[PDB]
Amino acid sequence: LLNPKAESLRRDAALKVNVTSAEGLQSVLETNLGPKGTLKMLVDGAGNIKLTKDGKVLLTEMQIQSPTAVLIARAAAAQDEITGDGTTTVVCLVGELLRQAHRFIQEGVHPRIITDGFEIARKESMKFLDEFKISKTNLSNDREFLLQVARSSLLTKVDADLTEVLTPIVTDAVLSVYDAQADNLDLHMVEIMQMQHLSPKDTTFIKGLVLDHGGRHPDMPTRVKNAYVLILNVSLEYEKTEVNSGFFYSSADQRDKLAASERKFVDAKLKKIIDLKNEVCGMDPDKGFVIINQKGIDPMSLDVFAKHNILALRRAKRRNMERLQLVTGGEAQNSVEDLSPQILGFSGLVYQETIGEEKFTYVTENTDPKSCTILIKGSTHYALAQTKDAVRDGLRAVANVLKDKNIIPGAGAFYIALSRYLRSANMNKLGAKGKTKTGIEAFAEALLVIPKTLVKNSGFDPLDVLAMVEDELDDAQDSDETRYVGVDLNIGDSCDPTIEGIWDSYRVLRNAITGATGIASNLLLCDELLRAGR
Amino acid sequence: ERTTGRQAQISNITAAKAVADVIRTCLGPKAMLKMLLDPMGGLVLTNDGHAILREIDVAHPAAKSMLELSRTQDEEVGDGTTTVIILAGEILAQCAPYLIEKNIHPVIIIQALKKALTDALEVIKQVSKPVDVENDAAMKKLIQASIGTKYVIHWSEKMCELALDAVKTVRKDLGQTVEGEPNFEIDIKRYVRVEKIPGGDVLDSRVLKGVLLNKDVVHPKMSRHIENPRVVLLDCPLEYKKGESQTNIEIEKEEDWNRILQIEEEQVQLMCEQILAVRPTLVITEKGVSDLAQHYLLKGGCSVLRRVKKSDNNRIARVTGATIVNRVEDLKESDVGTNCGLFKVEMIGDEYFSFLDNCKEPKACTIMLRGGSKDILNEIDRNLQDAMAVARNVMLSPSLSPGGGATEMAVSVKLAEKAKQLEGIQQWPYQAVADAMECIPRTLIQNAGGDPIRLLSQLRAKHAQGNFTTGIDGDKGKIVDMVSYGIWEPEVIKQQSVKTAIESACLLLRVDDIVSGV
Amino acid sequence: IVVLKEGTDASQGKGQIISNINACVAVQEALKPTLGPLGSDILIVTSNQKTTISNDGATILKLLDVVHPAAKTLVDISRAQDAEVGDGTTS
Amino acid sequence: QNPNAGLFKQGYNSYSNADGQIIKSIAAIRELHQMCLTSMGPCGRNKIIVNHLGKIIITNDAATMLRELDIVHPAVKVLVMATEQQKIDMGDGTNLVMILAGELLNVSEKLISMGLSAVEIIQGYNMARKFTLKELDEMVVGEITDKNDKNELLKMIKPVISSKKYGSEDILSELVSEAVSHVLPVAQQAGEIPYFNVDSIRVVKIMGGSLSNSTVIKGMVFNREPEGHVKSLSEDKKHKVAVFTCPLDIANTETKGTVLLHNAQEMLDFSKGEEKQIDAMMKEIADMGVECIVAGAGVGELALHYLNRYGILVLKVPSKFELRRLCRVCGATPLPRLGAPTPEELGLVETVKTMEIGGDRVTVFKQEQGEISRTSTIILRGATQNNLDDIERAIDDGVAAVKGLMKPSGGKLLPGAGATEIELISRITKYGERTPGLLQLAIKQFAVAFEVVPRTLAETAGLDVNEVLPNLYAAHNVTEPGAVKTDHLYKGVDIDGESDEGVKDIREENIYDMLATKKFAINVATEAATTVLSIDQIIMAKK
Repeated sequence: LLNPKAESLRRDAALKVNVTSAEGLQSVLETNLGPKGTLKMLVDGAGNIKLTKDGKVLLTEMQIQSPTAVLIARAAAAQDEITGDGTTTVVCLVGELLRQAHRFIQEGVHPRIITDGFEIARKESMKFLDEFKISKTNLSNDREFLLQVARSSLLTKVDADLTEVLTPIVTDAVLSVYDAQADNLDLHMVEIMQMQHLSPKDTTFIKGLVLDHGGRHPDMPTRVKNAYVLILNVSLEYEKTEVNSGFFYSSADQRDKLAASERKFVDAKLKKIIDLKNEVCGMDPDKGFVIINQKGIDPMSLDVFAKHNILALRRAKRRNMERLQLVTGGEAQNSVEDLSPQILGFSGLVYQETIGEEKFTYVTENTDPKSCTILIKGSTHYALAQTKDAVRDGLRAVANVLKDKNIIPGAGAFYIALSRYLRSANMNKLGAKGKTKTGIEAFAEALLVIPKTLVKNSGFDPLDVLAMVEDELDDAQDSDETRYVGVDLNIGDSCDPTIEGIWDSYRVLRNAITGATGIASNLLLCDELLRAGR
Repeated sequence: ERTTGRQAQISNITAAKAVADVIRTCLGPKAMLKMLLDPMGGLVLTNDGHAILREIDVAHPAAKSMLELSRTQDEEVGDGTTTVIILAGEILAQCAPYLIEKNIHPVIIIQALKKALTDALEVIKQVSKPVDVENDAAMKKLIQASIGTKYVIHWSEKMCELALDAVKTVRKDLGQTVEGEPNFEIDIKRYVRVEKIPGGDVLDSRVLKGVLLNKDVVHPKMSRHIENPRVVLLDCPLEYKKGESQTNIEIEKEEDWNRILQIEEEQVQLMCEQILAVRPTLVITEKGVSDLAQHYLLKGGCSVLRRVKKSDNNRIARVTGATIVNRVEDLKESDVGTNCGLFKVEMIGDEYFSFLDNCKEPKACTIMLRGGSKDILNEIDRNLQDAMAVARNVMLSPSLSPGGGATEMAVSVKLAEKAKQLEGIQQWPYQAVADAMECIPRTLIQNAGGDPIRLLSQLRAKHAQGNFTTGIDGDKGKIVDMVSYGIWEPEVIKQQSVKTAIESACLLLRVDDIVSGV
Repeated sequence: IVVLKEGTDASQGKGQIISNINACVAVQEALKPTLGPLGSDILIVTSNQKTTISNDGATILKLLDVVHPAAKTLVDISRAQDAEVGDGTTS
Repeated sequence: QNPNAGLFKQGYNSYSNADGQIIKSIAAIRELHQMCLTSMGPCGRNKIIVNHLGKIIITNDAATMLRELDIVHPAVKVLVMATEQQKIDMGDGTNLVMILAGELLNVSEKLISMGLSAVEIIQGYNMARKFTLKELDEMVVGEITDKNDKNELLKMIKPVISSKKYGSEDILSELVSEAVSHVLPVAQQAGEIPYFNVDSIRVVKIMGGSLSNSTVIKGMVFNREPEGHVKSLSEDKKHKVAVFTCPLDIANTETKGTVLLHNAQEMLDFSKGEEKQIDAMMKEIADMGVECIVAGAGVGELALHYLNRYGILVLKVPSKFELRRLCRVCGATPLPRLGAPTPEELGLVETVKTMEIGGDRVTVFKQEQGEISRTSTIILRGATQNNLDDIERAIDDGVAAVKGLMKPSGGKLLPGAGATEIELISRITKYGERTPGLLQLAIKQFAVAFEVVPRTLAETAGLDVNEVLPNLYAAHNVTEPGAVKTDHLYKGVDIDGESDEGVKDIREENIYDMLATKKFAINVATEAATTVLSIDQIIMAKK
């Protein structure tokens, strides 16, 4: 029953290849799970190296041959637009769900029976999550907790030494842009900027913006305690006539004097700019004056500005000009003819940093910058890439907690406790079917792939860490107390995640469980593998 | 190149069995998924029987016939796509031992199949139950069956109402001994046109009774509505008037161009004054309208719409009452817009509309769909079409057939008993249909996860001794009554399904030779 | 899935030193008959299709242009002798 | 037919952790480890490099080799990038990172064979690194005081030149120290203003002769000849120098400006015009007192005739970098135009003359006891092509290392010749022994890697490591009159080539390493080693 130039898998082979493919993808990405996981290398085929642990990066930048694993990779990657994290978790859950389902299918359990059991477990799992979570204090001033959130996110991605550097940077950068009166926040208010010639441990938080083009005169101020900012769109390069003209001279003296006569047009504009400076804290102590001109500035006029203790920047990018208007509070002057103090903004400490190859201008300490900058440093591409991802991952982790006050103790406490819950509730309720229970049992066991994979990577015995957690949980249940028990991936024994400071996000756990259940079900329900024209 | 004889017969049945197999497990509320690998490297898991058959390449002409068969089913009845393909294939499979091993000539098998169709159609009627296709509430309960687990299920009262008003408007509900019974002729393809307009929400959908134009006018800014409309439908253009001669206008001297413009100005004004004699509110001209003509008519407080084809005016006249005339001097004082509440020129989503609705139903309607995005509008349109399809299928005949495999099982049992009285060579292939019908209740069991023999045997016993309304529970896999578990389907689906399935089998059984050539 | 060379050659170890010696001796063998007032002449056919006949070690080695990366050291040092002294390049 | 499991990504054969990807990656690195292993030390080995363009060079420098190698395998690229880190903001340590990082991986494999995970090994290495970096702070004996004295410079420059060129160390040290002492200002305790760019010292070489006639020029040496009639300036001081970027010929026109001739009189009139305009431009130059003119471009015949009549030395310098460097000698600013070298843009040179170096004539812009240049030029000679080219590199390394003497305690001196490395072995081991649990396994092996330096130094010197190493260890494993070791902080490898036995005191030859170089290498080498160990799989894909 087959047309030429086509192929199909009709018998159970369709399921074996779907499970096998998923098992492959699992066996790769499981090694990236947890702070003790390994680091994957990507080669772009052109000779460039990028290193990452991030599930989304691994799935979206690596090519996959197995058409079934492609479906898992895409569905898991979609989580990036929903939670921003948990991609590796989903792949691990899907793999083990298909492993456990396969074990039962071999016994004659129809894929539908497992699928329905998964849906029953999913609905009860969401109930468990809602009762398992802890409500976070609604105060945004809780820096101590927010550090724990950023730390937990960073430890997954960096070498744990950069965690000490990045943790306060992620925490304060997000809290700084967090709106007052307990409102929402947009983490796009934090600029992610890379620079070279410094070690990755030098990554730093900048209160304001950092500009690329600096001053180009040796007498430009190095640092000004407080300055007014002129936002100017008018070119200060040597101007020529707008109409047909020329320089007609009988002597070298007349030649240059005629050129100077046209140059006076720029000097007149400079006078109005300098006169403004003279009016607004002209000679006041501990004051200065900064120009961030959108257009070019003549080397002649840079000499003028430097002599007047003015820090003159030129050829600013639009993105900097628009942001600097917001940060400094000034307005863009389209014509020097209307120049007045009303144009000026204000900034605090303004200074330039000199790097072997580049200069960077800092416009920090503003009344309300409504923006932060993080400077990600390194000597290599892969070092900058890994650190950049670690910063963006932390910023999303903290922002998600500030938006969603629901926090869940981590270190596997959710997944082990949920597995125990489902096993008990299923027999207490019996609300599915005598055979459907096989799907729920498969689900409850599959949940343990996370605490098992987390510890497998740590190098501790996966069998003891589970038993130890079970022992402590049993004591809590017999004592009629609430106790959150996880695994300490540094010691190997159990721990209370709420003392260690290991937290998961509600959004991540909610969608990771729902997604993995759907993905595994979509593969289990596949009756035939069709191939035509390929 | 060429395949003949039993090799052609086996090839035709084999290919048909393959196509049926492709979607065999895609039937039922618990349909399985199918992984389709695209030549371009992608893949989908769709369980949509239409897409699966569409997106799979076939070689054998017999398989291509089955693909076109499904297209025919879709045009005739809004459902039954997969039932026809599965049944048609199984019939050919059941005819296989008779065509090849028993050496029964195709002409005998085809004749037996035609008789099996006749008997099967009568059985489907016998097991049906009536519905009152005049009771809107009863119809809403049936129509919702096509809306469940769709986005718009939360507004299903509006989706049903639109389907009820649209179908009943076009339904020919008549019976007499003169013209005869139309059998509730319904056309939801052309006479219920659906249009998607940005803005609003699902509940804001409306049904129009009249004509809606999308053509813009000379002055987009017009009174919100006209309470006393008068519409002019005129062919003659409003431009320089020429005679019946072949005389051309040729101007060489620059000063002489004024002679033609001055003549046109007088002639155009006089034509426009004749139009304004009847105090219109909307003037529609089929030919061109000169710039001067647009000003002469507009300045009087009247909308002007130029270059409108006769095919539009013929419909506009039915809902406005305006007479279509050739010459401007043929316009009548009776050209009015009475028997109408108002004409509306409201712009929706920065798009101009002209609503020519009145108090009459010109055997047709148009449905306005509303929504906050194109995605919402598309979901409303697709889901409404399902509501209209099932509304048509039910209002086409006041009868439902029991689902869950019940009807197909009843046909099998009744054909098997009828076979006992059908002495002769035809008795053998006749049974082929009775066995083929089982492919539906068998598939439902296979998806449920039960034993295809033990559960079917229980079903057959229930039909043999009990009622014909016994079927398979989609969720539990148990043999249950379709009275408690309604699962009722419009009879037209079961009648067309067995009709088209057997006819297709009869076609391929007739082909003992496939010959290439141009 | 990765390699280190993609057509990049490197050879290291004592065997390379001996290999360098063997190639360098070959140059000596080309020039050894040119030593002395009764030294023998060598026939070199150049790419320009002209033939050179000489027992002058400097002429011969400059035209030989041994390709081997190590033996070329003998060419360089002979040219140094030819520039600094003007004779003795054979020795 | 043969099935394979685990390979589902574009059909790649990509080894998992259980397949020994780490061990296989290290094996690939070992090929480069051995290549670099024989470079370190005063007796290091040479390598022949055949550039794809048909150029054969010999060098001792591992970094040169690594840049000339086409490195494909990512496991090696990690260490090659680490080498570049030693080149950025540091002038030494290339061999230290390549050799140490390889050995750290080699001993890691010994731990992997035990069943000790890459995570446990990396964690131990990070601890041993932090311990190592702290211990180095206490090994300081002396310190460079940044007085920029010739003798203080020689103390550092000599061991830096060593291991790139051996046997000429004292000659090259004088050449670098002299040139460095020329460009360095006289100052003490001044760290606010940076100075002494590496570019401040140029090296120039001519084929022929030997270093026995090498010298240092207080100024720039150009390979271009005095194109004009005047080949040298007088013995007077402060010759005014004009520098132009515009070619010394008739001015052009931005738009068209093409002259067409139809009549004989027009030819005469335009010819006189151009000659007068050029004279006016050459006259205005001379009228400012200019005695030497430097062009960034060519010179017209008429300009030569007028510049000759004005007695102006005509010297072409086509290199934009040489013109920028000329601003550091005479101070002149290149004129974007022609015929108006404003006096403020004129420079001053005391002497401009032609000199014969190696038989080749060059033009020199210099000063003697006055108006002293901010640039220096080191003059090398040598008849052998391969040797002279490498000597030039030795000069650059000396200058770069001096730059390493930076405000943040760059002057801290530790005993070299492996003495620091040996003491680290003892101290790091004790750190391991005091550390509980599996961490001690990697900390101890971390120490083991550090014996590669006294081993390599012995091997390159022709010494039997099996006698030198236990003698070095016994030399540091001694009884001292107190908790703090004194006399036996200075026992290093004796790079002599002698027969019998023994060790040598750092104090005998003032062999010291810079702390900044050592601590930097310790950071880079560990990061390189732990980076490779963290990679348990390599996957290629379209980006």
